[PDB]
Amino acid sequence: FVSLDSPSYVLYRDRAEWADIDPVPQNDGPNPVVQIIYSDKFRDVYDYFRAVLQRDERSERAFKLTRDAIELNAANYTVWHFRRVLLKSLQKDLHEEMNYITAIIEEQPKNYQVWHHRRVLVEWLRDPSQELEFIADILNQDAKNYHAWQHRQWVIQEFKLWDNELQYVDQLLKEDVRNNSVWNQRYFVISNTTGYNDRAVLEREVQYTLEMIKLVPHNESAWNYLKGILQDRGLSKYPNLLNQLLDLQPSHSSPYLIAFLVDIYEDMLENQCDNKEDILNKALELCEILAKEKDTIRKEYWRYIGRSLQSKHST
Amino acid sequence: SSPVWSEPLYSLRPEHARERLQDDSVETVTSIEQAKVEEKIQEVFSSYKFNHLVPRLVLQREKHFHYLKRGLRQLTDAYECLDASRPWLCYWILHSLELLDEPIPQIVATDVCQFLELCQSPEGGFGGGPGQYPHLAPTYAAVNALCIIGTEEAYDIINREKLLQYLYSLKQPDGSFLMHVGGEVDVRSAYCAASVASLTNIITPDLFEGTAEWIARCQNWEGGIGGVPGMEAHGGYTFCGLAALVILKRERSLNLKSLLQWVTSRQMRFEGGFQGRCNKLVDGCYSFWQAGLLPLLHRALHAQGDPALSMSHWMFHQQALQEYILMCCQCPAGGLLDKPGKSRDFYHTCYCLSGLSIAQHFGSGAMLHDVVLGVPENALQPTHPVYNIGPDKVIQATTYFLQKPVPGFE
Amino acid sequence: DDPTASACNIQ
Ligand SMILES: CC(C)=CCC/C(C)=C/CC/C(C)=C/CONC(=O)CP(=O)(O)O
Ligand SMILES: OC[C@H]1O[C@@](CO)(O[C@H]2O[C@H](CO)[C@@H](O)[C@H](O)[C@H]2O)[C@@H](O)[C@@H]1O
Ligand SMILES: [Zn+2]
Repeated sequence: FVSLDSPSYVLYRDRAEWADIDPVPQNDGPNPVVQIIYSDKFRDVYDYFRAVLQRDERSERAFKLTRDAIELNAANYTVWHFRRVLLKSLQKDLHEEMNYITAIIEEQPKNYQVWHHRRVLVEWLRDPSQELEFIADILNQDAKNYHAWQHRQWVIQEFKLWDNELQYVDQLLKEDVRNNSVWNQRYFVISNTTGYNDRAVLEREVQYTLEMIKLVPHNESAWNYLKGILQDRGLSKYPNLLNQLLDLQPSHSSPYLIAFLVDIYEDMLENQCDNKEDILNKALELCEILAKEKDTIRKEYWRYIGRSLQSKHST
Repeated sequence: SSPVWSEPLYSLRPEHARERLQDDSVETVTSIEQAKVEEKIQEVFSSYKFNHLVPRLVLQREKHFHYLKRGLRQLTDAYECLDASRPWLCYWILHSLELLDEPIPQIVATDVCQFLELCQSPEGGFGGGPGQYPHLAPTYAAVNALCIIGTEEAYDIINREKLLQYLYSLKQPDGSFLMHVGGEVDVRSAYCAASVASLTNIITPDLFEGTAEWIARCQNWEGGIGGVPGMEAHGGYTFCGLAALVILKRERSLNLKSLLQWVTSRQMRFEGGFQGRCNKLVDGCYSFWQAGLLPLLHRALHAQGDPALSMSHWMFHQQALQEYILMCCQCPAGGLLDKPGKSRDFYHTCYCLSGLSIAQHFGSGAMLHDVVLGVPENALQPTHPVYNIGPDKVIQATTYFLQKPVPGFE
Repeated sequence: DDPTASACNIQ
């Protein structure tokens, strides 16, 4: 009806339709700590919210009141819980509520309560039809919104909406190939559809990733994805990859490539590789290069890897 | 060596300039934002160098103390957005004061106890304020705050019987926990529950059945841990995941190798601080969420008999993190922050200081090695990597509650 | 203090 910032807004303590219920002040104790000096409007709404909550009044007026309480503090999870109790008790139109939460999330996209409220509505309606488009709009404003990606994964998995997500992933990677949230979504989509055991799929992914690396050699996300899709079987199980990286080293001796080589050498040594002494020597030389020159911020980690390699394969 | 009045800094070495971002001539929103932060940070770093004269860095203790002392009693309406997180304000401020070794007057301590008692729900747990429904986040904060105070008065505020019933009321069959009744699920809940249950001695054999396995499912291809299975690795959720597993003595459920490589990769080569996830920006609060993972990993690997572990340093650049916090995260008016350009807040004051303490103090077995950058007075009190309250406070609380039975259980 | 604009909400 009337918003908190509307010119005709009236405090609840002045509304005739609310005269029959006494407001319930917040008791912070006689000697308050972390006491927030609330605005008159904030305190007014919450004094009445506390009253309807204490009385457990399942009314239309209580329902409208939660809207103002939410505008004042959308992170108040108690208000959201009560609003959901009212939605059910009053048999409110859930599609209208969906339009409401849509506007709320647009305004406060990094809030936990608003995304959970939306999920509950989608669960109640068993209707995901508006989700992918809505989330896409949120991601168009902040492509790395964690809550948005999490809600997107839930919807896709719960309602089996996998068909167009890889295409969505590809579009966002074109926009910003450094978007780690998108590489994560890529893994999410593939592992849950075809899987990575299909060698044709794995080769396609390794090729795609290597192409992205050649285009943007210092983009850590692509390097991490490459390791991510190969690590469980073991980096040493892919002999051609070592050679290719070794050829690109003289022109792209980035800390990512060098670290990847150490990771390969580590796995090789763990699998009874041939020329163990030579591989160990090469790995230790790279750990030193990383610790002293190429990746000094991680000197302690690289020194540890060097000691670890020696404790496991010196003989 | 150099005179006591000049202390060379890692971030000021001439070769440090080589650590600036290399965008490969391919600009995207990500690189543009990263470059902007690096440009500002270089300006800050340069302001602490006067050719070969590099004065010792100073933690502005007194300014931080006055900011905290005021906040513990009153807050402006700028904090209305945190009206459902009052126990967090208590914890953030009390822990900051604790790190700074600033005494908590008995009167103030009793007032905090009384306030948290008002936030405690009759169904168990604590809410964000008086009369609010209980929620695991403020429950975690309230218990930590009461343990920092550490008096029998504070300990006894906690209704242990209802607290355990409350945790049961949130437990899901897949091992996860709801943050609150009818609320969301993510790794934060497992940690909040494990933290308060272990400190107050209310853990039962079945309380955490399946929890360790659920947390392991949250570790992803990156090596870090996401909020729920399938999600992107994030420092906040990774700290929660590993810390919870440490409490449950199930750290081995994770691939510690990939986790270690992931967190160490989160320290920014140029800024020195940590980012929360790959390809995002540095932020002072990750000084705790991310760097705090190293002491946990050290302990975990040491329990496994790792012969290669250091006996003097954590596996991150302790000096560079201290440089980032001291030069870039202090508000001249008191309080700490995310990064230059951002305003101070109690949350960042808490974690920037917690991270600084972790960076200054190494401990493992009987070995203790301190690295306090700047003037000696910069040394903070130590913090426990699992609970993020003083180790003395953890021992005192755990000992006190271990004297009580697990509510209605044997 | 601008906790309202910060993206570091943990609750
Ligand atoms: C004990 C608790 C409650 C731990 C949680 C700690 C953190 C830091 C959780 C973060 C949750 C999260 C990923 C929120 C999404 O919004 N935050 C960001 O986007 C910040 P960034 O850019 O640094 O990822
Ligand atoms: O960091 C990889 C490491 O995490 C585990 C869980 O402990 O699995 C995660 O990563 C796999 C990709 O490497 C995903 O298939 C899996 O779903 C995810 O939980 C370990 O199995 C793995 O070694
Ligand atoms: Zn932060």
